[PDB]
Amino acid sequence: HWGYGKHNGPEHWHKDFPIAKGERQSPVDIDTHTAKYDPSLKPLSVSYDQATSLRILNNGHAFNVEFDDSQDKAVLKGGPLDGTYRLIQFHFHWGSLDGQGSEHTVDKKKYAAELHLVHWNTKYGDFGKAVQQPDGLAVLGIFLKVGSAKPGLQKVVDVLDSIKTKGKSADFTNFDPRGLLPESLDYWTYPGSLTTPPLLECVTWIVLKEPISVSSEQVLKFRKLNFNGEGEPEELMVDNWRPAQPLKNRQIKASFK
Ligand SMILES: CN(C)c1nnc(CS(N)(=O)=O)s1
Ligand SMILES: [Zn+2]
Repeated sequence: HWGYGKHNGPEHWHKDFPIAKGERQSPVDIDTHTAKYDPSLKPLSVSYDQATSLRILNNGHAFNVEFDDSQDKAVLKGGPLDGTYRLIQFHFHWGSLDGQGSEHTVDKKKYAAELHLVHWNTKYGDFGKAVQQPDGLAVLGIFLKVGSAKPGLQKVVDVLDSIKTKGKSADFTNFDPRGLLPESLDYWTYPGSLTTPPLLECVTWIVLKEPISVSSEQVLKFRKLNFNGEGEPEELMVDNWRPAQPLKNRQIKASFK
């Protein structure tokens, strides 16, 4: 099935998922000189105080930290969003070397990694119904650069040993996603898609301008994860990022002047 290797990677996805060549695909290059400040944007409200993490799963592509979304506990609202969007999970994309790993790029600049916090529109009742709607999802994207350690990430880093291979999960309750955010909520926004198959075009993308810094040893531990399942030959989980896709006359708006 789909992956990130020569034979099952981004160049192959369109065959099972035709939308791969659609009109609102993600990620994209953010050309800072073409993006326009949008005064009609409301302030962004990230409300992760009551967040109820459940567990962490190696899904054979990345790792997912999952949340209880049966109530309005951790929500994204404001900005380009109408209504309330519930946090369902987060995951990362990263590279084999520090000069690559992010999905979105900024004036062609690739970061070492990128964090995605995934939310669904509560008017649709559940995630599965939301992914049938043009405004069903919102994903908050955050760039990672190598420098000082990120304290709020270490609990995640700590547990990676326990989920080395595809299909492994560990209890991951009481994790606070507020520790993964940069200081500024300045962002670019555009309408886009999931960056993995099924590549559904139901996402409002909100990409933060300010990267977080993570340590060399923190990213190294990401790169020790496996794509393969237990007892299979070792394929290091690295370079699990889709490259930038055609903007196609979409408008990237900036929240900042
Ligand atoms: C079912 N969910 C929560 C997801 N499906 N594909 C995902 C990857 S991405 N890059 O957030 O679109 S996240
Ligand atoms: Zn993602």
